[PDB]
Amino acid sequence: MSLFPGDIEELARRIITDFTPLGLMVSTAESCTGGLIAGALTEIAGSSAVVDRGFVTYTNDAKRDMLGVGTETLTTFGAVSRQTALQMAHGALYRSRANFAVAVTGIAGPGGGSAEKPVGLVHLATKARNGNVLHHEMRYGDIGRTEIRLATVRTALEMLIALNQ
Amino acid sequence: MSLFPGDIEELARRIITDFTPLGLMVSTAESCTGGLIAGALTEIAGSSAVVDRGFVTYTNDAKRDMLGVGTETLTTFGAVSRQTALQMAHGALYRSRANFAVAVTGIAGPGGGSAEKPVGLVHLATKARNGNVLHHEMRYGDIGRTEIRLATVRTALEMLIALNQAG
Ligand SMILES: [Cl-]
Ligand SMILES: [Cl-]
Repeated sequence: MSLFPGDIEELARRIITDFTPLGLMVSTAESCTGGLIAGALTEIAGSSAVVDRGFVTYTNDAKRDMLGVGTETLTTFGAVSRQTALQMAHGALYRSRANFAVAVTGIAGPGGGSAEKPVGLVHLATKARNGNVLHHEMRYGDIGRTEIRLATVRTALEMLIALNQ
Repeated sequence: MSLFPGDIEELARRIITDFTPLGLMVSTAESCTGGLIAGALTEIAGSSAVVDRGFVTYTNDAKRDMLGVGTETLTTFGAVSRQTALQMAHGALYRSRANFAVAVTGIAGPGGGSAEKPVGLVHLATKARNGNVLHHEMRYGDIGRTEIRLATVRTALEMLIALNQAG
């Protein structure tokens, strides 16, 4: 039984396989994927060596409380912004024992879209203790709630791999 | 598009459907399922009304920091125990705005099994603000890592429903 599609499962595999000999651990912070990024990473046998913790923070209160996202960041730029994603990744990294953190915030739909922030808009950020930061703004389109969530999982994993090189 | 087994999706849908008019929210604390319980609940449109937050406490450090599980519970009873499950549920509840928390700690395998704590052993606990707690020890068997994880998600969702019925 494999829950995730093969690209996601392979990317998760590569991360566990790569990170273990390097002694590297990961933390996740999720606000649209609902735990699926941690879920995908932990599908892999041996993932206990690598996965530290995950923060599932749909609510803006949870983003502030669990990850230290600023109240004014949220009120000025919204939950779904570059600024929020960066602060989420910073919080997930420093509030964990991980070497790398990836954070995502987006609109999976069907609800919650607008001209300015459409369904499928997702901001992703990854940060390393060495200081390296990567951010991408993705606009997946109105392609379905599960579809956007899985698209986001794949991008998050790709970013962890990239960060590591 | 489906991601989880139909019956798991049905259970998640029941929780979102029931809890919304009741104004109730849930938090999850996950070791062995790695976020799939929150994942399953948030497959449902409208789940944002109900799902407050989730803790994936894959390590013992995480159980301690995020949930306040005691070092004393962990070295005496183990990460996989009724006691750890109860403390996780309590921690997830009172470190959130939820009405109910569900916590799971188990051995998905393939590794880590022993006679006393075999692969497929999972402790689940749900707690409500009024103090009501439910706990189940499951022994799903050595049936595969994804299989045990999904079996755990199912039971976790069943228990949230039961805990609500009892309130
Ligand atoms: Cl493992
Ligand atoms: Cl929703």
